[PDB]
Amino acid sequence: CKIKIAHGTTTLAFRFQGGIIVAVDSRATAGNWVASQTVKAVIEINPFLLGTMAGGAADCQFWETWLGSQCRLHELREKERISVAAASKILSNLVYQYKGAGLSMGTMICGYTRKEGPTIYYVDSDGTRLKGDIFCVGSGQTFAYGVLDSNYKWDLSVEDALYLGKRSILAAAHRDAYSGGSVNLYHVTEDGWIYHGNHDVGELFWKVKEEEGSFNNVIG
Amino acid sequence: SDPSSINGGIVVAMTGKDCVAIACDLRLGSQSLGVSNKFEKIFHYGHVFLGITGLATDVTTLNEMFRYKTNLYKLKEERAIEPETFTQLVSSSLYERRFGPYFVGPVVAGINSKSGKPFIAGFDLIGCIDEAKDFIVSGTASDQLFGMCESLYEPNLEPEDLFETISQALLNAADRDALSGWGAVVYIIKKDEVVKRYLKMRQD
Amino acid sequence: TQQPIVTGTSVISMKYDNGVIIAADNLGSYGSLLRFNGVERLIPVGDNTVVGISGDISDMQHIERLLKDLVTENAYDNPLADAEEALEPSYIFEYLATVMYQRRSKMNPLWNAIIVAGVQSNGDQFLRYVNLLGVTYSSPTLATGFGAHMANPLLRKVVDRESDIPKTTVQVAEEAIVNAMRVLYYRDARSSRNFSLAIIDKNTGLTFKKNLQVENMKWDFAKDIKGYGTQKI
Amino acid sequence: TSIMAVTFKDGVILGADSRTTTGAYIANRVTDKLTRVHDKIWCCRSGSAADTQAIADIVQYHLELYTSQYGTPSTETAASVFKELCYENKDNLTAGIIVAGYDDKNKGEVYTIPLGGSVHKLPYAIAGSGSTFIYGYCDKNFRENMSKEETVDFIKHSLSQAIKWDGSSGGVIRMVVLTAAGVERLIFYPDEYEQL
Amino acid sequence: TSIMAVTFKDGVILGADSRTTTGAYIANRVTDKLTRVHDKIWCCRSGSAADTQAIADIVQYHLELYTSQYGTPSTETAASVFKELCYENKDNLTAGIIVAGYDDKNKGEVYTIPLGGSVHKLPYAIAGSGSTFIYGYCDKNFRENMSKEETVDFIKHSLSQAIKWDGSSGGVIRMVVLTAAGVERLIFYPDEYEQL
Amino acid sequence: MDIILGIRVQDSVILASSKAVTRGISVLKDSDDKTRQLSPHTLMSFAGEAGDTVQFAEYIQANIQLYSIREDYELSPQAVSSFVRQELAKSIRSRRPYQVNVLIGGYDKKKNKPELYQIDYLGTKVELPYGAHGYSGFYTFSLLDHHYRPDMTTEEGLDLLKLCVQELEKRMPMDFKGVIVKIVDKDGIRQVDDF
Amino acid sequence: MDIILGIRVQDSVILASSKAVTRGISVLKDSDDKTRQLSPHTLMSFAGEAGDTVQFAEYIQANIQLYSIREDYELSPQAVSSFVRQELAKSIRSRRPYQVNVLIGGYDKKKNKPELYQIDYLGTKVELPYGAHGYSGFYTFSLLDHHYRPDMTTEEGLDLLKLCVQELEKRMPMDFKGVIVKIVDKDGIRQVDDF
Amino acid sequence: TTIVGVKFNNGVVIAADTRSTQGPIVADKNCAKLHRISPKIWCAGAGTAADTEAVTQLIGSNIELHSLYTSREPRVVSALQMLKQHLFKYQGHIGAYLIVAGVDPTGSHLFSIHAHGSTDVGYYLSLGSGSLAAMAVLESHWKQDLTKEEAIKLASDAIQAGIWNDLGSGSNVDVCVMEIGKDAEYLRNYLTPNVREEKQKSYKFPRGTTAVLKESIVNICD
Amino acid sequence: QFNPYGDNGGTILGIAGEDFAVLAGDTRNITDYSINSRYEPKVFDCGDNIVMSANGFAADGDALVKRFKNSVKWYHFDHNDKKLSINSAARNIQHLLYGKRFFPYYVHTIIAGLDEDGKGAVYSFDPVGSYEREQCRAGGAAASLIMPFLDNQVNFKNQYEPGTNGKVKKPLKYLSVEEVIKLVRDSFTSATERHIQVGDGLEILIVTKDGVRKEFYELKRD
Ligand SMILES: *[C@@](C)(CO)[C@](*)(O)[C@H](CC(C)C)NC(=O)[C@H](Cc1ccccc1)NC(=O)[C@H](CC(C)C)NC(=O)[C@H](CCc1ccccc1)NC(=O)CN1CCOCC1
Ligand SMILES: *[C@@](C)(CO)[C@](*)(O)[C@H](CC(C)C)NC(=O)[C@H](Cc1ccccc1)NC(=O)[C@H](CC(C)C)NC(=O)[C@H](CCc1ccccc1)NC(=O)CN1CCOCC1
Ligand SMILES: *[C@@](C)(CO)[C@](*)(O)[C@H](CC(C)C)NC(=O)[C@H](Cc1ccccc1)NC(=O)[C@H](CC(C)C)NC(=O)[C@H](CCc1ccccc1)NC(=O)CN1CCOCC1
Ligand SMILES: [Cl-]
Ligand SMILES: [Cl-]
Ligand SMILES: [Mg+2]
Ligand SMILES: [Mg+2]
Ligand SMILES: [Mg+2]
Repeated sequence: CKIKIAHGTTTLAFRFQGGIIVAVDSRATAGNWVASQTVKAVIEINPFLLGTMAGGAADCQFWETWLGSQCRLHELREKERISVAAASKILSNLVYQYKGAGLSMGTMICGYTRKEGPTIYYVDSDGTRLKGDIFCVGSGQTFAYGVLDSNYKWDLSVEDALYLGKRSILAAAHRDAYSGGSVNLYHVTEDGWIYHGNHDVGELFWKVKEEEGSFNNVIG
Repeated sequence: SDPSSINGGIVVAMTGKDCVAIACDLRLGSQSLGVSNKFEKIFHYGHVFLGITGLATDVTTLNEMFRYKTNLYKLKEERAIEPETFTQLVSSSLYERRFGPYFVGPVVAGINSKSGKPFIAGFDLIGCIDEAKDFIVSGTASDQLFGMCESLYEPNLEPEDLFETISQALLNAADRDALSGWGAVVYIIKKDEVVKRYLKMRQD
Repeated sequence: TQQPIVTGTSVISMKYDNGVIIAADNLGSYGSLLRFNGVERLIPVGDNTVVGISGDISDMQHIERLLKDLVTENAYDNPLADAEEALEPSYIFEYLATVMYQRRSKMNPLWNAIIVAGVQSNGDQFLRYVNLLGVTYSSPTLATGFGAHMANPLLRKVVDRESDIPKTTVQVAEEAIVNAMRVLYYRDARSSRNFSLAIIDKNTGLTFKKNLQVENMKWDFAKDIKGYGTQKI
Repeated sequence: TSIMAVTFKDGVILGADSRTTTGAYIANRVTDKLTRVHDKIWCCRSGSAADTQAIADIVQYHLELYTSQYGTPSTETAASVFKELCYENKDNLTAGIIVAGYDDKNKGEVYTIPLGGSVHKLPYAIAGSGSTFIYGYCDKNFRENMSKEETVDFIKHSLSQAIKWDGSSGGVIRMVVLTAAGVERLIFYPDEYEQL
Repeated sequence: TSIMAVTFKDGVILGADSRTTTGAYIANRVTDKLTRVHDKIWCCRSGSAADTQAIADIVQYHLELYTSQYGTPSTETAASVFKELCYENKDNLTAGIIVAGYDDKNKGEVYTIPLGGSVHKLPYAIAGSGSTFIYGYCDKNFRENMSKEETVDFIKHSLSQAIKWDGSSGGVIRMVVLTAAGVERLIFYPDEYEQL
Repeated sequence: MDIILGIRVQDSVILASSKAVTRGISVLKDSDDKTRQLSPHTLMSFAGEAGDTVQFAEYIQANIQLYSIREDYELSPQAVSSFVRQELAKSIRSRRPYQVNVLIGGYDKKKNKPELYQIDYLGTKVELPYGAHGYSGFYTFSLLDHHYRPDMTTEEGLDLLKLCVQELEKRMPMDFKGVIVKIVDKDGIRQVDDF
Repeated sequence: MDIILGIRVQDSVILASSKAVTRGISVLKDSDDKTRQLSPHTLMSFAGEAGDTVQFAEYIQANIQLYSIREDYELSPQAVSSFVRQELAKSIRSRRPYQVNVLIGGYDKKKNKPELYQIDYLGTKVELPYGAHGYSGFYTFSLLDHHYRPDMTTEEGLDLLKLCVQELEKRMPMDFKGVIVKIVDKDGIRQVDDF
Repeated sequence: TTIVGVKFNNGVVIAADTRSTQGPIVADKNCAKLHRISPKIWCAGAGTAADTEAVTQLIGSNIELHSLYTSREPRVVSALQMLKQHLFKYQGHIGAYLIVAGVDPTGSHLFSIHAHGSTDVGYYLSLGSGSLAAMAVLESHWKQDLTKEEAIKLASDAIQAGIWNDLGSGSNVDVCVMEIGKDAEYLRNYLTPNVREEKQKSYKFPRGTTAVLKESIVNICD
Repeated sequence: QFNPYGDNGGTILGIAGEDFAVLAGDTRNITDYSINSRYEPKVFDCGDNIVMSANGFAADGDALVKRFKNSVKWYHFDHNDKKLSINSAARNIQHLLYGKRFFPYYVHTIIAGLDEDGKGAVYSFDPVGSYEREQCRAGGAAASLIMPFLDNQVNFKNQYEPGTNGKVKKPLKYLSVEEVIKLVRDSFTSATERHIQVGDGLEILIVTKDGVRKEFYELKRD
């Protein structure tokens, strides 16, 4: 009965020796209808801050671009880049005012500052705000957790970490019906975030299958 | 809790010049969870091909049921059942469960061995026959398949050309449906040879 | 949130070469009870517009008062109130369309379907529909309620597209409207035989016809119909 | 529906409108709601068209079988068969039926059978949605032992008012006259009865 | 309730039964449903007793204040005040009111105001649960420019039938006569009107 | 009843099944064996509605054991799985269906191949290299997609299985009190006592 | 949010609070500290509806810290608990109430006595020797009825607390990923790192 | 659906559109809604597509056995009676809305049957979603003493009204004429006013466009 | 209970070229199974070389377009007649839609035009304001039919180079205005065949640096 609005993206971000990896898929769905495969689920708030999007597309897209405006106003007023904690808490305090109204958001505020170092904050629409090293959020979060947790170590290299993030999204993209399209990679260091490309699952799956020898469930 | 969209899947059938094609995806899931990528939805009894979408337990049950019935048919009739006759058998059997139906969307495809005429047909869950010259579609991406077939299809396609059309119709329809895809199979059917091709498609 | 109490049924209308015709029966139904029989559901605004209203009559009477007040308000500090700055059909419609949508947005709708028929200052025919949801549309023929289902098919046989409008005379157009009103009397359970009809022509102006009746009806064949199947007597 | 049956000096007359509705759409404007269950035992049907037809078909069957074994059935007997069906299947039926018949011994008789399946023998009976609007009129204007022409006028005027006020009633006014003389069908068109 | 107002040669007469019910219990058998909002502007109340009283009290207040500033109000004006209350508060009101008044210029006038809050000016009006049973009777028997005695008989016979068939109507038949002569109250008891 | 897993490797099928039995806010038992031996080379694990699970499992066990005695022959895992599926396929349109999901791990002695069948309460059968029922699959499937190879040994399969249980113990909300692991191969069925 | 316990002994109050944060079928975090320091000698643990818990705890923390600065004085645990109760007592008749249950463990420096207050989301305050919120109480209360003595030491209290956690880990359906234990005494608030 | 029936001088004609829907989607652009119960008794069907086909075939089958049993040509009232009693028994759950027409030794007949089992008699009838569009045309143009050619024209015009104005109906017009003393003529696709225009472009793909993983010859023989 | 929403059907389609962009939409307006109008335009020139359509519930669609047109007007007043760029218009529309997040405009919005480099641009919105630039987008009732065809023909999805063993993809290239209109016309004729709420007429608005041109084509009226 009610209208179907865009929902989605599966996102992960984990902390490690060389900073923070952030990986997301690009699929938006309206029920079983695949609405888009080219959604930007990462918001580039500033050269040192990222925000991941999961749940309601509009809710996430609207309030995280709004969050970016509030972070800009902070550095104008305070002559200093906003802390990840403060940035996340602006968003968490905002959604808490709308608690019960029906906002649907699962976000992760990832970034680096001098005082904090690399920091990840999980923030969702029912007001939960958690600092942590590893988080997977979205409809395919469990599939991402399965691969990520079983292969995660703090002492991963930048190259291996980037791949594990990419591989974890791919795993979820494969199994979760409401995840897919393409993988967007980011690497956050002391110098800021670095974009590591858009990776279409259409080519990436077969490339990973052949090279890695995994995905033996699938007809080669 | 909608039986026809728990497992997911699609089937499409087309006619060509002295040939028919029937194709299906390979996904079997439980709502969002993809479970199997080897679940074929096309079966055949002699030269008559049957594709079935919908609730997977009923897909399996009906295959077993029609194998049962076509085997007894052949023993008593001393000949293979024809597509026109089989179509009627499917309709009878589905309507027998009118008020407790199999949650399926079957599709018959084949060439009549006597006349040589290409034949396709579709059904709703309670057995209503939908005959067509051009194409039949079924499954969770039926809307998508209708749009693809209606634009891509032209009459009297050669087997080699028909393969490209039906494959492109299935693939691009499946890629716009969450519960369909995970592989695909295409049957090209000529008068006395049948080629089966597995398509390469995106696995998300 | 409303429920309509006293209701008016179909309003039908169409364009012709020089203007527009609109019609609506004189009934105020109270559910199945045909309670009020002297109800005028076509309301002229000036000498160039007629608003036909179906649905809730209490809300219709409110809309009457708004239109009446609109004419008064337009005349204020307006030397050209009966000339260049007179109320156009397009002005009157847009006002109602604004109100209807504002009211639906407040979840307190005017439970009506409205058809504003008229002729603009430049001679152009105006015919546009609006309802309780604020939904608007225009067409060579427009009808509400049962009229939409039964009248439109008959009227579209006369004017099927834009190019058929110049080819349709006022005689041919009125004949189709009167016929449509008969068909509605045959088949609409909340309709009456008595109705009003209005013609707005760019040349002859506004002609308002009251107390019309459906006539030339076919009922004779009924005598031959016996039982519901087998019965011969 | 608007239906009625009226006993008079020479027998009984059944009367009905001809409107069948689906919501506000008139599915049939020339319906025949007066139906034969036996030579001189008829009924007026109100409520569900499907139910009343199914019932009337069964009653006709029962009375035909009764006639083959025991000769002509009484009007009371016919009403009892209607009752038995309506009462025992009250949960699944929407049927307001008036049974009217002419015996030579008992003359004109009218039995009305409302939704519950109860039986009520009356001098005259009214039923259907449009009957509500003519309780006052019919009670004031009914007299026993009327003539044929008086009863026809009484039914015509009554159903005219029922039709005028009830949206669920309309079309033609059908009537069926049941006397010793035989069976006579009458019809009256809008142009006549509307301007009464 | 059964209520009605009828215009005639010399003015207008309002009529009503006296029954007030809570379900099937008669809370008051001698109710006065004919109420004064101005010297020669009265109303018949049907629907909720609480709503109709609250409304009539407000209208009386408005017309009293109108009279202090602008002199005697018209019957149309009174009806418009009733309408304004009924229409604007349609969601929270159950009130079917008939407004009837006597001007010297306009003579007898009757405005009926159903649930929606619409206004309908009529020669005569009927309302309340028991009015359904007398649409047929009143339509056939009403004439314009009747005499006082004829109108009293028309109202008495009509409400007698309404009371007879409607369980929600009964008791005495109250009437109020509005003419140039003044205001006259009439009452009629069961022993008289029942056997009409 | 909650977690049941299955992994088919080169020469065996390995079934893992949680030990917890929970009713309300109490873990009534932490050593429950959620499986029955249908035949010497066929094992069925089960999970679902309380009561239905064991009642169904034993009913199937009785039928397969009856067949074995009658014919003096062991039914193939494929044959047993088809029988089980048909019973569930009947059940789903009954007055009160069996709300039971099963995994059937067996070793076909004629083909000399291990076979794992996943059947849900609707009667939806699939042969798989690895399978799971319930919420378990939402973690284990993607994990196995990555780490599973078709030519693995039984020992490699058990390490692969340990990797699944660890992930479940980390991310699952409920305490399922570990798992009982059983191996099905050419030599029959045996239980891993230390897991 | 699920398990929060509290035990008042001779010279201290001990609060234990589960570490798990679970949303859906995923344990998002296993190291969550479900408490806030209201003042140097007053600690509040909390559990309930997601978001509400932390929002409420920090709101109370801000108010008590504001009071401390204004008066240059620490409010007594009894005073803090009464303030907290009144805030919840207001909340329950609001448009959207705080669905938060708290334990307030404090050491009164004027009386030289430890104090434990249990307050539910309705604003139902009780001073207790031992307290718990949620399903935890259905096990721990009867256990403490048996093993608790009023003259116990802090070390005896921690062993008594270990006995509660073990019982919960054995019989609770959900994995709550252990507890963070904190002690409140005359010397203030400190955390037990190895539990 | 839109379906109609019109009586004329020496018989009866029925007609129907050829659209079959599945929600808002047109499933069949040219389905046959005219059903043969017996050689000279035909049936137009609206409603649940499986039900109209199933109920018409079942009664048609029993009518044939009855015709052979009695050594008589079947009557329309027999089909009418058998259909209504069947439908009534199922309390409307069999969603078949039928216009039954034909010629028999008694004469020419036209009836309609609704899902709940109520039958109606008439000279002109219309059922289905586009019955109001059709009935509007019938009420405007029908008269007593129609010829064969006039009745076909009126019937097809009533179907066209449904085709154009009702979204539930479309595509082509099927007609069946049942005249007394003659064989019934079934006019499949009597009108085809909805021909698809030439496409702007051919979408014939270059051979090899589709990526393939495996090929294999399928064995259909024994 | 009163339901403030309704479904007026129809479908819309936006394609972007190298130096142009088209926004097409059928002219049919419906409620339930009735046709309200065969020509009711829902693709509008909003000024500053921005074309817009808000398909779904027409009352909400009209309200939105009306408000955006007004937003363009006030943008000129408040910022010295500055041209509203397509990207700026998109963001503004997001705020219009999200402004009613808790009582949404039941519409799928698409806008088209040229970006600030002169290249073709299409933006699409969900009902509550989430938006995204794309080369291609279908919206409305028949979006599910048309969209996969566009993936195949505009973005060459699932098409590989013949003979390359499905290894080399068909290379992406811009389409000519002639080739795009061919795809639009075929997309709508196909959608008209299989969707009951689509038909009557097709109106295309093409946007180049020169301005906003219009083209109209007949569609099947059944
Ligand atoms: C007057 C009209 C009122 O009493 C008369 O009594 C006549 C009697 C004559 C016709 C025998 N009654 C009707 O016309 C009768 C009114 C009615 C309606 C519903 C229930 C009971 C009585 N009309 C019908 O029976 C029509 C006849 C068909 C259209 C030819 N049938 C329906 O309305 C069917 C019947 C459903 C039903 C309900 C309960 C018991 C038995 C049958 N209803 C529908 O098809 C529903 N329709 C679906 C689409 O949306 C509108 C409603
Ligand atoms: C005839 C009777 C109906 O048309 C008249 O219209 C009169 C009007 C006169 C009195 C002016 N109407 C009534 O007598 C009226 C009937 C009625 C009932 C409910 C809604 C509308 C009309 N009766 C009343 O208003 C009584 C008068 C009291 C006993 C003095 N009031 C009630 O019956 C109250 C009404 C509450 C209410 C409901 C909806 C809208 C407004 C008010 N109801 C009860 O007390 C419920 N009762 C509790 C005990 O169990 C039985 C039900
Ligand atoms: C006009 C066109 C519309 O009324 C005509 O009346 C035609 C009649 C002709 C075709 C005989 N009506 C239909 O085409 C009819 C409309 C309809 C639909 C649904 C219920 C009642 C009436 N269409 C159908 O019957 C289609 C036939 C298809 C094209 C083969 N059937 C369906 O849509 C089935 C309905 C099955 C059904 C079950 C229980 C009660 C009634 C009907 N629906 C589906 O198949 C949808 N669904 C898809 C996934 O698989 C499960 C079912
Ligand atoms: Cl009937
Ligand atoms: Cl009172
Ligand atoms: Mg996927
Ligand atoms: Mg009484
Ligand atoms: Mg149409």
